[PDB]
Amino acid sequence: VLYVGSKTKEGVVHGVATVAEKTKEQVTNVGGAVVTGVTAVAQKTVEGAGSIAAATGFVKK
Amino acid sequence: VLYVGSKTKEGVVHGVATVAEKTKEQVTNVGGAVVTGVTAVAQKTVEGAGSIAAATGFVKK
Amino acid sequence: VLYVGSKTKEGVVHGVATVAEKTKEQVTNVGGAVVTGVTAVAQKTVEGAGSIAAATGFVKK
Amino acid sequence: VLYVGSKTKEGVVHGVATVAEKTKEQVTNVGGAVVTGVTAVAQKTVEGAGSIAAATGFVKK
Amino acid sequence: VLYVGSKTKEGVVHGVATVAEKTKEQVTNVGGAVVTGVTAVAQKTVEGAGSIAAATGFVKK
Amino acid sequence: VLYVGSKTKEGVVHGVATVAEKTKEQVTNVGGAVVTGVTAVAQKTVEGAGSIAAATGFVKK
Amino acid sequence: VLYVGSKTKEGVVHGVATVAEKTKEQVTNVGGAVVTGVTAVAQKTVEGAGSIAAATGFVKK
Amino acid sequence: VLYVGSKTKEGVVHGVATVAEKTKEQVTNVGGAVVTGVTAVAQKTVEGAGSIAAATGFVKK
Ligand SMILES: Cc1ccc2c(c1)sc(-c1ccc(N(C)C)cc1)[n+]2C
Ligand SMILES: Cc1ccc2c(c1)sc(-c1ccc(N(C)C)cc1)[n+]2C
Ligand SMILES: Cc1ccc2c(c1)sc(-c1ccc(N(C)C)cc1)[n+]2C
Ligand SMILES: Cc1ccc2c(c1)sc(-c1ccc(N(C)C)cc1)[n+]2C
Ligand SMILES: Cc1ccc2c(c1)sc(-c1ccc(N(C)C)cc1)[n+]2C
Ligand SMILES: Cc1ccc2c(c1)sc(-c1ccc(N(C)C)cc1)[n+]2C
Ligand SMILES: Cc1ccc2c(c1)sc(-c1ccc(N(C)C)cc1)[n+]2C
Ligand SMILES: Cc1ccc2c(c1)sc(-c1ccc(N(C)C)cc1)[n+]2C
Repeated sequence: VLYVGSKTKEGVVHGVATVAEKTKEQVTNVGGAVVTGVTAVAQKTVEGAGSIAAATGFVKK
Repeated sequence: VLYVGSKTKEGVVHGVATVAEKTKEQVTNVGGAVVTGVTAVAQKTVEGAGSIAAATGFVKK
Repeated sequence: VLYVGSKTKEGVVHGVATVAEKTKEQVTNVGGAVVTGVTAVAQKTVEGAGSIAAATGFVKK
Repeated sequence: VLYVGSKTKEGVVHGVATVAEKTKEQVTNVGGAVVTGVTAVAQKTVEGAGSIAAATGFVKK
Repeated sequence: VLYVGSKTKEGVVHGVATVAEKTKEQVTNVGGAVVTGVTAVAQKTVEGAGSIAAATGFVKK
Repeated sequence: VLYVGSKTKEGVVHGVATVAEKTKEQVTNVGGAVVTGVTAVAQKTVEGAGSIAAATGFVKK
Repeated sequence: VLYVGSKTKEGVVHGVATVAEKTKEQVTNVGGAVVTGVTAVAQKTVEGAGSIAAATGFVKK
Repeated sequence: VLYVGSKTKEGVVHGVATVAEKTKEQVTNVGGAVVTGVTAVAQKTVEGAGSIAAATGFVKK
C-alpha cells in the first residue's frame, strides 16, 4: 500500500555507439519474412506479449 | 494506496550514435514481409501486445 | 505493503560499442524466416511472453 | 511486507565492445528459420516464457 | 612534370560520432594556458608550422 | 616526372565512435599548460613542424 | 620518374570505438605541463618534427 | 625510377575497441611533465624526429 519507486529503470537502452561500413547489403525474400538491423530498441509491456524482432514465415490455418 | 513514482524510466532509449556507410543497399520482396533498419525506438504498452520490428509472411485463413 | 525500489534495473543495456566492416552481406529467403543483426535491445514484459529475436519457419495448422 | 530493493540488477548487459570484419557473409534459407548475430540483448519476463534468439523450423499441426 | 592527383586525401576527418554526458566540468586557470575538448579537426599546412591543440604556459623573454 | 597519385591518404582519421560519461571533470592550472581531450584530429604539414597536442610549461629565456 | 601511388595510407586511424565511464577525473597542475586523453589522432609531417602528445616541464634558458 | 606503391600502409592504426571504467582518476603535477591516456594514434614523419607520447621534466640550460 506504500509502493515507492525512485530512479528505477525497466526496458531501458542508453549509451550505444555503432559504426557499420558495408559495400553491398542485399535481401531477397520470396513469400517469407525477413527482419534485419534492429539497434537500440526498448519497450515495456504490461498484460500482453512483447516481441521486438520477430519474423514468422506464414500462418496458413 | 500511496504509489509514489519519482524519476522512473520505462521503455526509454537515450544516447545513441550511429554511422552507416554503404555502397549498395537493396531489398527485393515478392509477396512476403521485410523490415530493415530500426534504430532508437521505445514504447510502453498497457493491456495489449507490444511489437517493435515484426514481419509476418502472410495470414491465409 | 512497503515496497521501496531505488536505482534498480530490469532489462537494461548500456555502454555498447560496435564496429562492423563487411564487403558483402547477403540474405536469400524462400518461404522461411530470417532474423539478422540485433544489437543493444532491452525489454521488460509483465504477464506475457517476451521474445527478442525469434524466427519461426511457418505455422501450417 | 517490507521489500527494500536498492541498486539491484536483473537482466542487464553493459560494457560490451565488438569488432567484426568479414569479407562475405551469406545466409540462404529455404523454408526454415535462421537467426544470426544477436549482441548485447537483455530482458526480464514475469509470468511468461522469455526467449532471446530462438529459431523453430516449422509447426505443422 | 605530369603530376596527376585523383581522389587523394590529406588532413581529412570524417565519420565521427561523439556523446559526452557530464555533471560538472570546471576549468580554473591562473596565469597559464588550458586547452580542452578538441574534436574532429583537420588542417593542411604548406611551408609553415602546423599546430592543432597547443598550450604554452608563457613566454617571458 | 610522372607522379600519379590515386586514392591515397595522408593524415586521415575516419570511423570514430566515442562515449564519455563523467560525474566531475576538473582542471586546475597555476602558471603551467594543460591539454585535455583531443579526439579525431588529423593534419599534414610540408616543410614545418607538426604538433597536435603539445603543452609547454613556459619558456623563460 | 614514374612514381605510382595507389590506395596507400600514411598516418591513418580508422575504426575506433571508445567508452569511458568515470566518477571523478581531476588534474592539478602547478607550473608544469599535463596532457591527458588523446584518442584517434593521425598526422603526416614532411621535413619537420612531428609530435602528437608531448609535455615539456619548462625551458629555462 | 619505377616505384609502384599499391595498398601499402605506414603508421596505421585500425580496429580498436576500448572500455575504461574508473571511480577516481587524479593527476597532481608540480613543475614536471605528465602524459596520460594516449590511444589509437598514428603518424608518419619524413626527415624529422617523430615522438608520440613524450614527457620531459625540464630543460634548464
Ligand atoms: C503496490 C503495488 C502493487 C502492484 C504493483 C506495484 C505496486 S508496481 C507493479 C508493476 C507491474 C508490472 C510491471 N512491469 C510491466 C514490468 C512493473 C511493475 N505492480 C504489479
Ligand atoms: C498505485 C498503483 C497501483 C498499481 C500500479 C501503479 C500504481 S502503476 C502500475 C503499472 C502498470 C503497468 C505498467 N506497464 C505498462 C509496464 C507499469 C506500471 N500499476 C500496476
Ligand atoms: C509491493 C510489491 C509487490 C509485488 C511486486 C512489486 C511490488 S514489483 C513486482 C514485479 C513484478 C513483475 C516484474 N517483472 C516483469 C520481472 C518485476 C517486479 N511485484 C511482483
Ligand atoms: C514482498 C514481495 C513479494 C513478492 C516479490 C517481491 C516482494 S519482489 C518479487 C519478484 C518477482 C519476479 C521477479 N522477476 C521477474 C525475476 C523479480 C522479483 N516478488 C515476487
Ligand atoms: C608536380 C608536383 C610537384 C611537387 C608537388 C606536387 C606536384 S604536390 C606537392 C605537395 C607539397 C606539399 C604537401 N603538403 C603540404 C603535405 C603536399 C603535396 N609537391 C611537393
Ligand atoms: C615527382 C614528385 C616529386 C616530389 C614529390 C612528389 C612527386 S610528391 C611529394 C610529397 C611531399 C611531401 C608530402 N608530405 C607532406 C607527407 C607528400 C608528398 N614530393 C616531395
Ligand atoms: C617520384 C617520387 C620520389 C620521391 C618520393 C615520392 C615520389 S613520395 C616521397 C615521400 C616523402 C616523404 C614521405 N613522408 C612524409 C613519410 C612519404 C613519401 N618521396 C621521397
Ligand atoms: C624511387 C624512390 C626513391 C626513393 C623513395 C621512394 C621511391 S619511396 C621513399 C620513402 C621515403 C620515406 C618514407 N617514410 C617516411 C617511411 C617512405 C618512403 N623513398 C625514399
